[PDB]
Amino acid sequence: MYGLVNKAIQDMISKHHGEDTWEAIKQKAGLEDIDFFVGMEAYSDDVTYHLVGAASEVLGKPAEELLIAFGEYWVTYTSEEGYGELLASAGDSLPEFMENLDNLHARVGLSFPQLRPPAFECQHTSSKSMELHYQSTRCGLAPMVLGLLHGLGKRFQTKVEVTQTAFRETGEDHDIFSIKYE
Ligand SMILES: O=C(O)CCCCN(CCc1ccccc1OCc1ccc(CCc2ccccc2)cc1)Cc1ccc(C(=O)O)cc1
Repeated sequence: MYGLVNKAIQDMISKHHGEDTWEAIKQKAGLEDIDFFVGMEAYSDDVTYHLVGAASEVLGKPAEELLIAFGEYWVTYTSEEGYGELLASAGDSLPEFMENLDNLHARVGLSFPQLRPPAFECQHTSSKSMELHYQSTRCGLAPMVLGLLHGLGKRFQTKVEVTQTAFRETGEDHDIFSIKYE
């Protein structure tokens, strides 16, 4: 993924657990060679996976737990590192934000040609609920989506419940979430 993702992981871990832990996690992933991540440079996804994998081992938490937390961090981090207005441009509510997400990524992609954005499809079951279909070129990031959604709830001062109803790992086509929200 683009380096901003890896920069955000670094930032999250460094801030919550200190530099020495991050330096240890960086070493285990086998990325001691990389002196800093370049935010607008495309990396192999394995770099992200290896950082999550190594942080799971070093912190003694599951990777998925870390994905949830990172998903929550991402929404705040990007608002502060040059993406606040773009985020604002996608709306003042969770359902609106999700409807706008495919277009928000179209904007990013002009800038960044190797972007592999996920596809989202909303189906509004009420004015307080929706089912969300999540489709991706990447495997195992559903837990991050769960965090992202909870990041958005926090951003819009909204109570959000998210449950995954279908997983790519029970054989299903794509991930599907059920969402209820204030
Ligand atoms: O892949 C999967 O399954 C999904 C993994 C989730 C990754 N994630 C989900 C976005 C998202 C989802 C839900 C809610 C809020 C969200 O945040 C909105 C938002 C804000 C800011 C930016 C700046 C991007 C940028 C990238 C590079 C340079 C500058 C700017 C992007 C998006 C974004 C992402 C997608 C593809 C790539 C890539 O392909 O690398 C890298 C990152």
